[PDB]
Amino acid sequence: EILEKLRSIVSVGDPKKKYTRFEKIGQGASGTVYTAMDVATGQEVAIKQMNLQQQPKKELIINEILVMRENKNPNIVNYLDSYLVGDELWVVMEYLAGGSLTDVVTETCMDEGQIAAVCRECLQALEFLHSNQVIHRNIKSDNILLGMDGSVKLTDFGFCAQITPEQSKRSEMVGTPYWMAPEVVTRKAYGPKVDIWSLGIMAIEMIEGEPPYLNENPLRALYLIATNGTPELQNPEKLSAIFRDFLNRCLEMDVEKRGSAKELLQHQFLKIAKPLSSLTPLIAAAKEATKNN
Ligand SMILES: N[C@H]1CC[C@@H](CNc2nccc(Nc3ncc(C(F)(F)F)s3)n2)CC1
Repeated sequence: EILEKLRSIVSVGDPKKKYTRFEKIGQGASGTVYTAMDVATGQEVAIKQMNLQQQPKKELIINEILVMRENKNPNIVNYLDSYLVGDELWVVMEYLAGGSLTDVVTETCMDEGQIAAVCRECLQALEFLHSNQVIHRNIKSDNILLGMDGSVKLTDFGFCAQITPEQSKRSEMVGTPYWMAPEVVTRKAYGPKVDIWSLGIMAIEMIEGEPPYLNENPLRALYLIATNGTPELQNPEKLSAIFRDFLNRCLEMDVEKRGSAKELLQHQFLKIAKPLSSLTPLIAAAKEATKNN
């Protein structure tokens, strides 16, 4: 009964009377996400509703709230408040008009300057997290929110881990299979660089529309990742050399030679980054492609 700690993180108050105009904007294993309007202040918010009985390891919910409230940053979605209502936890965040990077990678073609800009913002987030001793462990396009202002933010801290000088490596087989690093899949001690791998896979998503092996089942993908290591592109000759080089540093098998986020922020590939405004057309196009979907 560590549900003691959770009940005292949470604010008290009528959540269904503090906020109105609930429209579902998203869903996940994590839960359903709604937009809503604060009765007071008028401010529109994003609220995630998470069934508790679905999550057996309730330290992960606690850990999730704490990591968001203690590691605020422009490239991380902004925690406002939390509330327990019945057998359901509500997490309130700042709403940003925009979309997931998943809508853009599946519905559009990004150029290298657009890709370089997303990567840079993501690496900025990870360098911040990694220096504050936090591994995300679930990097993927579905967990990147793009703002109509041009913003790029990380979300979904439900799988994240805190490390220490003493316990500097983790050992949980955690993540989404197609984005998981080999050292995770093969049950070795792993550190912050598993996020770098995952970002590399997200770069493939932006190039090819999908992570490697997506047409395979999750379990098979796991086998493939462990046996193949560094995945191959469908059409590698389509990319510039600096881009290819960035990918090779992200998707290095040798953890020690794989880029940290600090290193990677200095790579040449990010120097072709367009301005963030260049992303808003992508967002516009994704909304149009999913008018029905
Ligand atoms: N998995 C990521 C976060 C959830 C999000 C739901 N879809 C969405 N669609 C339009 C706009 C929008 N704006 C948001 N602002 C803040 C938000 C969060 F809840 F994450 F804090 S979502 N979100 C999808 C991508």
